[PDB]
Amino acid sequence: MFLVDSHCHLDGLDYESLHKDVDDVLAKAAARDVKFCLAVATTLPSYLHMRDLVGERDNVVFSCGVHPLNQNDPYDVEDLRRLAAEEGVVALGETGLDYYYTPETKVRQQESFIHHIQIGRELNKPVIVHTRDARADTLAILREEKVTDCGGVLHCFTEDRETAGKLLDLGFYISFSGIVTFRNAEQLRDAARYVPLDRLLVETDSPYLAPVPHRGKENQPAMVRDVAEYMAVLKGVAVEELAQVTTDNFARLFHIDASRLQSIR
Ligand SMILES: [Zn+2]
Ligand SMILES: [Zn+2]
Repeated sequence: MFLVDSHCHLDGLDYESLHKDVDDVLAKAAARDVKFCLAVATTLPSYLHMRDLVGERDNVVFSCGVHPLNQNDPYDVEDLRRLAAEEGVVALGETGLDYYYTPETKVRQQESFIHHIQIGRELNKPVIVHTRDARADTLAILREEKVTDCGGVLHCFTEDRETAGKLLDLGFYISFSGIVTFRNAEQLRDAARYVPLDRLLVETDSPYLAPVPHRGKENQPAMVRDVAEYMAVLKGVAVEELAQVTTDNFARLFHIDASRLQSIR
């Protein structure tokens, strides 16, 4: 079985006591057949740090961008354009909109989200979209900025089936995290059933949202294995089938050679 954790904050894990270092994390992941990860940075300075921390690895790819919640300090789109063109970067983001802690940065959040899409369009790399309490503004921007030009994934999906449908209509992929195993998450379980297999992805969004049976513990990439089994159960398929379909979807969306996503040889 070959699983991909499509969204994890490798620079945010506990390397003090939980893990020895990145090697350790990835080996723990490989032990549960999680053999590839997409490492996510939240700002440009943190992206630079992430590349140095992680180094050059065969089973890790990166996003480059500025999170919706990190829009108080300005940044130069020109730096985003340059850094996103680096080898290793397969996506723009995570970008999107988050109005939960809305101190009125939505105008800056929008401007940034628009730039991330533009750069994705320019480099033919998709956008990783984070959205929260900002449904209408998110779809408005996705449709208006022609995200269909570069493609993308609604990462850590927490909306409803109707919303999933509008996103699917734009070619989008929908990734589910451990939140889908939460007691209060029926709405998500409902969306999980609806999303076609060929548009599904899974992730942990580590270190947050550890899934059952590990709630209360720091999340780690290996746990995408539980997310996957859970989704398989909900979708009515074997985890090996979900693992191969989601890994094939990952390869298509992020333009990754299938050979890098297999364990033969
Ligand atoms: Zn996010
Ligand atoms: Zn994230």
